[PDB]
Formats: sequence, structure tokens, C-alpha cells
Amino acid sequence: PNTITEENLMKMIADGRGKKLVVKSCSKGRLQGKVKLKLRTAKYLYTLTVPNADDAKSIVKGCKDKVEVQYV
Amino acid sequence: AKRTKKVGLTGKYGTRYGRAARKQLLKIETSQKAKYTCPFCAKDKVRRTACGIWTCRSCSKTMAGGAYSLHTEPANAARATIRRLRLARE
Amino acid sequence: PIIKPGLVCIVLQGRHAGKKAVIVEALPHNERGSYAIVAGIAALPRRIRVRSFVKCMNVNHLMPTSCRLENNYKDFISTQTVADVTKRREIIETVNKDFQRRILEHRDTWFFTKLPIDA
Amino acid sequence: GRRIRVQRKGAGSVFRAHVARRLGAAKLRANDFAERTGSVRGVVKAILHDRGRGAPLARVQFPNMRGEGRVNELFIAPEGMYTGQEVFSGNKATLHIGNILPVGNIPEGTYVCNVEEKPMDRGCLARASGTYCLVVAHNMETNKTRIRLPSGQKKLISSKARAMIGLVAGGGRTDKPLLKAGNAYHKYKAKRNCWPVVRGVAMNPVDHPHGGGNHQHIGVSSCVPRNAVPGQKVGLIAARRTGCSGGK
Amino acid sequence: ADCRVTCRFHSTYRTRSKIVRYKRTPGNRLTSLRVKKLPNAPHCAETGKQIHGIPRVIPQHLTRQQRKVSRPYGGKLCGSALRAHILESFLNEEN
RNA sequence: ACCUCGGGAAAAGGAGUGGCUCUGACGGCGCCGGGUCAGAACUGGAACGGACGCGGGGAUCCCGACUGUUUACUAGAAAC
RNA sequence: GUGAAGACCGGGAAGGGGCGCCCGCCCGUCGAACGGGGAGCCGGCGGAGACUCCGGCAGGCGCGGCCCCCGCGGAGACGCCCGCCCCCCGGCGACGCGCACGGGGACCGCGGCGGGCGGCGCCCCGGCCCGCGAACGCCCCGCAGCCCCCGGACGCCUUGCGCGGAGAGGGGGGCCCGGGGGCGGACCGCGCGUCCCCGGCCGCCCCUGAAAAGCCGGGGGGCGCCGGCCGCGCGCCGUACC
Repeated sequence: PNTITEENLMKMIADGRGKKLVVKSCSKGRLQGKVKLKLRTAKYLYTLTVPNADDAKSIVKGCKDKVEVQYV
Repeated sequence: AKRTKKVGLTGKYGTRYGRAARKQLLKIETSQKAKYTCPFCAKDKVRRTACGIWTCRSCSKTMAGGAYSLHTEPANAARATIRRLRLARE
Repeated sequence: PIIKPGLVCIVLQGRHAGKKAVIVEALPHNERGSYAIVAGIAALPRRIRVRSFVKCMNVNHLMPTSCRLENNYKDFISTQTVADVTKRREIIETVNKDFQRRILEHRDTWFFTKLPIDA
Repeated sequence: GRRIRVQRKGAGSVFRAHVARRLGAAKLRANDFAERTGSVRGVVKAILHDRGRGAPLARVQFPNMRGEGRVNELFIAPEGMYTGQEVFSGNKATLHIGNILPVGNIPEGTYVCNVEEKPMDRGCLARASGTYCLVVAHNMETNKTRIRLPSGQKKLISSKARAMIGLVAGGGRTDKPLLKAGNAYHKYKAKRNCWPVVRGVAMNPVDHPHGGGNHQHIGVSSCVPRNAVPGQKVGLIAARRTGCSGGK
Repeated sequence: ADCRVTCRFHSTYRTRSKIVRYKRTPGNRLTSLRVKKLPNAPHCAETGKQIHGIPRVIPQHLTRQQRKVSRPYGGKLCGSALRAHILESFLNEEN
């Protein structure tokens, strides 16, 4: 797995490159209050750790509705 | 600080092997482990990799030599002959 | 005083090693060391385009030779140029064209003959 | 009676040479047109230790004269050969240690090694550590050169036969006492199964001619004839004289 | 309490290829991970010194920029050996 | 003693040793680690390597220098 | 080649290769379930099995579709944004032993802290049990070692050494380092040992410690790429248990 280089890379892949699902895990264990958006491209699983939940929402809108979005 | 009065590096062999063999070895093994002057880089770094094979630690030059001395006495005499005989031709 | 303008040298150390160069300018010695702006043949005329390197090199990395290759060169080659991005690219084209002319006429053959390095 | 140890040793099997991990056969550069009319030039790449030989062996790289590549030749190393030495092989090679020239060119009194017994033999004479042959005389009329072999014998060789100038290195190797049975074991491992040696007086009468009685004695003269058969030849072969006496 | 890892390899004989290092898995058990023998990085043809720039990975998995050095004779010769050859070639021509 | 000056030699022989209560040393200081080596009291049926583990030693003579090796299943030797 | 044969012995012989051409003396699809080798980890599942199943997550090696296009930067060591074939010159595979020393990993121990126990005549914050983080992908460091550039010396240093006008110290850099940290995958400290690997040394030898596929550079020649993304494939045999 790898860490996506910001939302610019995340959404560029989600707009045109291979993408299957963007899973939004939320604050597991309260180690962090951030939300983790994870995209499964054919090659790797790319994760964006978003400090603010509101910031994640705008990034999720950027992901095409063709990409499946799941929330956990 | 003089650990042994007579036997030198031959103290390794303890009391075994006789006196004559330990005296010859003292001279032979002092030459084998001696640092010789590099014929090329003029530095006393030459050490014996193998019998007949001596390598300068600093010069990095590997030279054919006597088994226990970088230069054998016969060989020095041979070198002097060849140099004189070559000069005689030219 | 061997190092001079219009002196052919061979680069000894660098990506352009083994290739002959010409000393367009010799910079005044400073804290960095002694350096010379050199323009040399990066690539031969062809296997059976001429390419030119125009950088400043430590004169310790240059082996002085006897051939001279006298050229106007310094009018377009200066410390201000070769330093900036662009302009150096323009002067590489002007030098590479001049090298093509000096090969088409078959001038300065020693400069345009590859150094035969073995092993 | 059992086939004796000498009889068994010639049948190969376990008594064969331990030739594994050995550099190769040390030989001179093949006689060629540029060695007949001219001199080829070679750089000493590496002075290395052969497994079974005390003398060091040098790998000298020569240009390929029948191709575009390079030829690597393993030679016995004359003392003074250094990494990067430019040796020369040929008729016009200069008189310097490590150069190989025909012995007719070589002046008299010169110390040479790896001499060719016959023209173009690749070298067969002085090859052991510290050994050397001496150019004694040149007979121009017969095109033959007398050399003094290491045993002090003198042989007439062809003037064409080639030799490498210099004593072979590793000299004085035999002066150091082996000291322990161990050191002999190590040296013989590198060479062949010839150690340890059991005296035949120690053996049974079936195993050896010297055999075994009640008092451990040869019981007949150790001196054996030259025409003794393979089992019989075990003592001093065709001894012209025996005993430890001063002279010669 | 009993960290006896057992044997990851097909046979128990511990040769140079069969070496294991132990870590902790996410499931709290000791694990055996094969330690691969690091390949030597290329060495100078003259000098025999590890050439700089090329990492000690099989060159099959390296990529061209990482398995090459940007200089004439970049991999075969070191920058001192190459400088020596440049000097000798030019100097021998003068004489 | 002797010696091939390496040994002999752990030669031969003696003395101490536990537990407590302390005191020194020794690094990386404000801090903060160390676990060794000394020294002292006080105690105990006159006890302490309290189990365990763990040379008896000395003077000679013969033989083989030595480390090795051997008759698997009667000889480990001075034999090889 | 030889021997009555059975058979034994073996280079000197018009002994191949994609390919008109062109190039070319001459064996092995024998031999090691311990040597070499392109690449696997975690979690789960069954009555019987797992580096094999299943779920997650990678890596290797091909093949196709599509897009694409053949150098640049630095004073230099080198960096970065990956051409191919022949013929050569190399490298990797690829290597001994030992004392010590240093660095990691696991193991261990001791504290704190959070959760759970047990015993309790007397004491007890003194006992015990648990507290997890893989391969791999990025990023940043990494002693020693080697190298660059300025410059021009009895200085620099190890446990032991060693080193330096054939270039020290000092200053600033490059590279390698079976490693660590961060992030992605997805309890907090602290110490002494042990064990394994590794590093720079040093000692040793009349002892000098395999080879080959496979892979990869460089020079010259000829030619023309590479790459990315997205699909898809990986056969044959062994695999229980002792």
C-alpha cells in the first residue's frame, strides 16, 4: 500500500486513472480524530488521511460518482 | 615488559618441536611477518599475502618474491647480472 | 602560463570525460579554485549532428594540449551566460553549428578526432 | 601377496592429483608469427597462488593476434613480476626479467626459467620455486645452446627454444621446517594422497617385500636391480653407491 | 513463553541462503522472515573498488538509471582509473 | 630441583569465604545509569565453595620426544 | 581405437546457428528436494492441510490493447526523469578460519500505567496473567568504509591499530551500508546479558579457501527506441502423518 500525495493526486486518479472504491474509515480508537479515505487502484491501495471531516466531504465530491464510495 | 628473554615469536610453540627448529623458525617467521619497503611507492607497507606473493598495503602493487622475504639473495644477484648483460648488448 | 583562451584541453573528470574541449574564457582564481569556461565536442559528427558542452570546469579536471582552435566564441560565451537557464541553450546551438561548419570544411581535425581510450 | 602400495598408486583412483580449484597449466605464450618476427606486449593482471604449487603463478594478458579480443596467459612468476608490468614475448623482446626470448638471443650467464626442452614446447624446465637454468654457451654452427639444468646437469637445447628471464619466485620455501605433522597434512592435501608414509618393515610379509619378521628388518640388501619387476622394485633402485660419505 | 519458531525452509540445514530473522506479527506470534544474501555492488575492472552510484540489489530489479553511472566507462572503470586511461592515451600519442 | 629458558607450576604448601548494617572507588553533568572490586563493624552450637559442581600430592627408574593413530566385538600399548 | 566376442576405451573428425546472406574447430534436457536460483506476507477457516484454502495486501515474469517517443542537470564525486542488438572488455552470481570490537534484530529483565486473577494466621501499591503490529510501497536518516572539492601540514586517531606531499587536519559535499524512524498497510519507558546476523579492522597458511546457468553494465559498430496506463495469464510433479 502507499500514501496518496494529497487530494490532487487522489482526485486525478479518481477522475481518470483506474479506481474501484474510496472507503472512508472514521477516527478508529480516537488515536486521531481524522478520517482516512482509501482508494483501491489496480496497482495499490492509496490512503489520504484528512484532518477535518468537512475537508473529506469536498474531496469525496471530487471523486467521480463512477467510483464506489463506502463509509465506515 | 620483556615477556620472554630468548624465544621470540617461537613462544607460541611452547616446549615442543625442539630447540634447533624453533631457532630456524625465529629467523624465518620474523622475515615472513616483516614489513618491507615498497619498490614502487617507497613505503614500508609490503606484507606477505601468500608464499611468493607480497602486496603493498598503500601502493596496492602485488609483487612476485621469495617465500619468506620480499627479495631473495639469489634473485638480487640475478637482477644485477641481467642489468649488466643487457647494458653490455646496448 | 599554459591556461589561456583558445587552448584545446581534454576533460579528465566528468560526464564529458575523454572529450576534447576549448578554453573560451579563464575565470580569475577565487575561493572556489581556478575555473575555465570550456566549450567541447559532446558527440562526434556522426556514426559513419555535432553536439557541444558549454560549462565552466575546474582547470584541475582539464589536461592542457598543444592544439588551439582559434574561435570568436567569447562574444556569445560569458560568465553571465552558461550560468543562466536558456541563453546557454542558445549558445550551445551556435557552438554546435560552428562545430558542424568546422567539420564540413574538415578544419581542426585533431579536435574533431575522438581520443582512443582503452580498458 | 597383495598388490603393493606403489602398484595400487598407478591405477589412478584415490592416488590421483587433487587438481580441484587449481588455476590451470602454467605455460609460455604459444609461438606465433609476431613472436617469430617481432615482440608481443602483455600486462601482468594478477600474481596468484596455485593450489598445489609453492611457486606463485602470474596471469599476463596479451592482445589477440588472430582477433579483436584479448588473450589471458598463466605463467610461472619470475621473482620481481609486479601488477602492471609490461612483459614482452618474442624474438626481439628486450633482456628484462619476465620477458620471454629464444635462448640463443639470451646472453650467457643469464638466469632463466620455464625453458622449453624442445622448440615450441610451451616450457618444461625450471618451473619449481627458486629454481633457475643458466645459459652456459651458444654453439652457433649447430644452432644449439647449452644450459645448466637445476640438478647441475648440462643439456644442449635448440637456440630457438624460448625461456623467461629470472629466478622463479617462492625461493627459500623449503628452508622453514614443516615443524608439525599438521603442516605436512595441509601441504599434501593440496597435492595428492601420498602421506602419511608407512615403512614396509612395519607391514606384514604379504603387504610388502621388506615384509615383517620377529625383529622388523629388511633381511636382504635394500639395493634392488634396474630390471626388477613392478612388485620387487621397493628398495634403493639401481644404486651406483650407498651410505653417507663426503665428496663430489 | 515458548518462542520456538520452527523452520520456514524446506530443509532444516542452515546454509548461507537459509537464514531467518524474527519479528512479531500483528497476531502476536514470533515469525521467521528469510534474510536474502545481499548481492555485492559492481566492482572496478582496475582497482577492484565498489563502483559508486549503483545499489547492492540484483541488477534485474534495479532500473536503467540506478544500474548505470553517468560517465564514459561509468560502470567498468572508476573516475580515477578512467582519468588515468584518458591521460595515458593522450600522452602516448604525443610520443 | 631441573630445563630445549618456552616451562616445571594449580609445584609443594598455607590463609580467608555466611548473613546483616554500612563505607569507598568507577561513568554522562542538572540529571540519570552501572555491577563489579575493595575496606569496616556486628552477629551466629567453633558456622559459610554449608546442596551442587569440582586436581590428592611429592621423589625416582624404564620406554616412546610431543598432538595424533590402531587390532568395530578379549591386547589403546613401549606398537603405527 | 581395440578385443574371439560380451564389451572396454576415446576429440582430431565435412561435428552448428533466428537468418539469402552472414557468423562459427569440437558434448550433455547427466549429476546437489542441504550449493547457485526472478518473486509472499499477515489475518482467518477445517475432524483430519496451508508460504498451497479463503479474505486482505504485495511482488515476480510474460503477453495483448492503448498512448507514447530516442537525454538532462552538477565544479566534481555523481544525481535524475529506464532503448535494442551483435562483437568484444568486464561485473554479479561467488564464497576460508579465528580472537576481540562495534551496530541492528529477536529474546530477556526491571520500572511505571491500564485491564484481569489468586492467596490472605500475619504482611502486602512486595505475587501471577495480558497489553499486538507482517511482507511490501514511499519519505528521511544510518557508524565504519570508499570517493569529490578547496587547500597545503606532525597532525588525525583504535580496544587492538592504522593513516597522511602518491595529499593529512579542517571545512563542505557524493556513494554503499541484509538497518532504523515516519507514513500507508492497519501501553509507556529503561537497562544488563544471551542468541543471530552484519560491519570495519587485525591475525593466520610450504593450507590461500568451487563452478555454471541466469542477469547486468562499458567500448565500437549497426540500427531505432524506451517508457506509462489498462487488461490477462502462469502449465508439470512433491505436499497426510511419524
